[PDB]
Amino acid sequence: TKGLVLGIYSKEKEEDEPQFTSAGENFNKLVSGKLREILNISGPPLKAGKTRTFYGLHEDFPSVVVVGLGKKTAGIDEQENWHEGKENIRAAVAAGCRQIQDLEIPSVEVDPCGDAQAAAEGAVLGLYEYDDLKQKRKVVVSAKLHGSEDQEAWQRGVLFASGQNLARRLMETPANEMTPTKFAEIVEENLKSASIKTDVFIRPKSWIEEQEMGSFLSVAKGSEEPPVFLEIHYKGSPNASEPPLVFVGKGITFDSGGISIKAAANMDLMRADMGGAATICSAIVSAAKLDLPINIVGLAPLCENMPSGKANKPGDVVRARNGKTIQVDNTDAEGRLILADALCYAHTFNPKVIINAATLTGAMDIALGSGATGVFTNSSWLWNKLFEASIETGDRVWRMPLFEHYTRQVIDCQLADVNNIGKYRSAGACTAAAFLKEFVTHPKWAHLDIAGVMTNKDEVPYLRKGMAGRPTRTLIEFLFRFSQ
Amino acid sequence: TKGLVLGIYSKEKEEDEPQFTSAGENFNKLVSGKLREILNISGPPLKAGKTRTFYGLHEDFPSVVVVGLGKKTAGIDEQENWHEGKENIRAAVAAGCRQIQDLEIPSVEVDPCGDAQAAAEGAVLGLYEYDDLKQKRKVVVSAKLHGSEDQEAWQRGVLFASGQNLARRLMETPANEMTPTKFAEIVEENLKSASIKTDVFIRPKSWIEEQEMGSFLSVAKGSEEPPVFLEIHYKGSPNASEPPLVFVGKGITFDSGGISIKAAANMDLMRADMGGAATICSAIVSAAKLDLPINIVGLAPLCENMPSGKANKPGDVVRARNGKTIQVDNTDAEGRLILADALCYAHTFNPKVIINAATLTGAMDIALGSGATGVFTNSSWLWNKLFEASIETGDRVWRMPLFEHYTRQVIDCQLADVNNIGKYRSAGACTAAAFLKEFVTHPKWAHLDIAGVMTNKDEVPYLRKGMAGRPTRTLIEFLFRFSQ
Ligand SMILES: [Zn+2]
Ligand SMILES: [Zn+2]
Ligand SMILES: [Zn+2]
Ligand SMILES: [Zn+2]
Ligand SMILES: [Zn+2]
Ligand SMILES: [Zn+2]
Repeated sequence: TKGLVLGIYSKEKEEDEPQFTSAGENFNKLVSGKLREILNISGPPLKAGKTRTFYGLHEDFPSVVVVGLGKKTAGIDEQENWHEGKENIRAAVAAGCRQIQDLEIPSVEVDPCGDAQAAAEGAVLGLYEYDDLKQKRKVVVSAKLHGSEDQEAWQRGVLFASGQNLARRLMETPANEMTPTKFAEIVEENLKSASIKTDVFIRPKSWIEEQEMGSFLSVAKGSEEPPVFLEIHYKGSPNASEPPLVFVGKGITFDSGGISIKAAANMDLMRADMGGAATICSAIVSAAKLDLPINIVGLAPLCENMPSGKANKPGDVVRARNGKTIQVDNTDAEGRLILADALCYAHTFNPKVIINAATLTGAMDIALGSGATGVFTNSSWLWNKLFEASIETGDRVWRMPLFEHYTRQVIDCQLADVNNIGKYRSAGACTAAAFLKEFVTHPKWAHLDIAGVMTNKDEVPYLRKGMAGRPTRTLIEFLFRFSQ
Repeated sequence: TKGLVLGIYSKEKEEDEPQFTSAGENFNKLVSGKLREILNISGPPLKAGKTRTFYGLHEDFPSVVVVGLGKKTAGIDEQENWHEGKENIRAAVAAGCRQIQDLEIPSVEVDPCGDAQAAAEGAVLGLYEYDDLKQKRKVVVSAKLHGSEDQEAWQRGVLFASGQNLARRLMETPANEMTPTKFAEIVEENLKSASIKTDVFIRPKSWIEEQEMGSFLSVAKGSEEPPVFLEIHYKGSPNASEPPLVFVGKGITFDSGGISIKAAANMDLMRADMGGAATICSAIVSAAKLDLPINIVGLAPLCENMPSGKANKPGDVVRARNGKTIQVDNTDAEGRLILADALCYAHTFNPKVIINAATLTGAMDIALGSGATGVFTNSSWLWNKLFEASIETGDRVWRMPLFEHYTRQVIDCQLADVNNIGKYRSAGACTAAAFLKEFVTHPKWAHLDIAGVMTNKDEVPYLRKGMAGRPTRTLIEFLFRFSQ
């Protein structure tokens, strides 16, 4: 019927016993001390992220899962660059919800754990699973707030987590279903449901040609799947003329590498090479849901990178919208090609800031793995804003260098103005970033290389194995704070 | 006979002609305007780092090389994290000196260029070449300050550059000559020449065994070359009891990878796998030369990593000095093994700070290349001190993360307390750093992964192709400022 998730903290030195949250304390009282009694009988105390289940304590809650929240006053961890208490809550609540789901319980009430937004994030991110294409599926669990005192915060958590889950769905869906057109249609419907103060333009190939986006076009042509340039507007500012914030995302729905073909092992994960587009578009959907008082534009060039008799050939020179020529030495360095055109187009909006996201390089994965998203930016103010937002969400960012040292290695080009792969194999994420900078003149630009945080195995406790949708929540938080 | 290097700046908008430095202006006057006249006749102005040679202008200087210094007031570049003017001077002066050397001139006087230390660094780092083992050698050039007004600063530059050149020599020398014993003897003689307030102990294998350094010993045994543990003391503090600063360096004189053998291509560069030891030992020699008022201890475990019938075998478990067990899954991840024992020993000195350097991972090279040394530290105060020092020297540092996220991947171990390679291939530099942290309890520790800055092709203009000796000057600067 109905399950209940309650939290308990680690015992502090002067306490005689570990303390329940307010809800746990109230429930124990409701059952005349039976919860504390049974917890004591069960043995060792619950530590952070651990769970234990007690049956039959109340007729309304046949299964009660108690979860360890760790130290009650855990705040910002100076060494980890995140709010520890929030992370403990997300992990603990996710673990509790997965136990409720294993017991095949369709609905669960969740203890706010002193921070309803974090509790909601743990439950909603934790229960998520992409199973539309399977016969065998786990029970669908409906999680709601236990109590009625922390509603806005709980709902805020549901909203943030839902945005990330939308990104996860888009990334996880196989490329034959999640084509450029399909991705555009799903984003279009989600944005329109979020707010009527939106406009969506799924720009066709003819428009792309009119816009002289030769770099983007060169990538798309190898495949039979039609390319599209998704342009979305959210008019949240009270002043329609207020300069917008522009987000740009790499939308390669499937990357085979092209003529510079990839190895077979785990190439299926490349269905998520559109993660950059997924995260920035989902962030905008969420911003619209929150009705943030700001104008935002989202740009996402979308296409496949396939080998064929029409595909990009190593050595080919293409002309970007801005007139710059690019020597395509490696057709698998295609994300930067489509981004060159989208970044150029972004300047036409005279934006306040330009932020792009892309599952750009394997080098980024070798550099930081799934620990944090690499951020390249010409603005310390912007770096700081993204960094502060990440401490709150727990979806960490780490700064990477934008030095001429790297630029020199990409403009040293045999046939053109810029080469699409560096002179050497070193610092691949840095030279890719340098390539992108040659198409940016804006003073507040940030490039997020999310290749290393594309998937999750078990690193983030509250995300099941699969595409991660990171760092969608950090982007939403940045926008929220920016709007305030 | 004697050559002369003079600088000229880029012309500023309201100037009628580009301005010479004070020395260039004085020389032009000495030759009745002949320098300006000929420079004008030669054509286009000289830009940063470019040079032009004029003959017969003065009987004392048959060859005068004018070098472009760029913008006179170039200060700290916010985007590049270095003092630009100093970098322009080092590059320009090095280029000028190389031209003088090509003309086979044995002595040259160098314009201080508004910053004698930077000019001296450009000349001394710029002319350096390891050619002891060649029949054919370029002319030995003796560079001295032009004038007598900037002596202390010029000499400071010579000292800093000489320290780096010592590191370069140690790194460049072939491993059959630069053995553990030889490296120790060369460092010993250099430290003793620098100051009488020093003690050097080239600890033998019996001492290593007595110290129960099983991890270090396991690496050394595969080779026939005797291992040594170099321990150096510089007693510069007025108070002999003042806690020392401790530097630790990885001294693998040659790394074949061991049983987990390396590929053949460019394996010769592994003669520089002792770069960590070279840089920290050279920094200490320089600190002693400067007679900094501080106590410093240098620790450098030295040995070869070779395959044989006695070598480390994948899966073997070894016991570190601190009692922790380590599963040696990959024998090529040997630097962290010898460092575990040296870092443990470092705590016995009750130091103020512990800084280690190591050409540790190929991942670091993939991460940042030769743009900057990766720094992992549990102290933002220490990060800041190293960062500020690097702005001054131009030998840049960049912070990398020390997160439990990475620790989890190395303590998840089948047979022991810690595994010498991570669970996954991602973030190799980060998991290596996490491994090292398991052997550190000190509150002010920094690990410098210098694998990416081991060599120079043409990235640093003032360093000829070969082993770089980076970031020796940043370490010297840190110590200088610390002492003040
Ligand atoms: Zn997909
Ligand atoms: Zn690709
Ligand atoms: Zn791609
Ligand atoms: Zn050597
Ligand atoms: Zn090795
Ligand atoms: Zn090594």
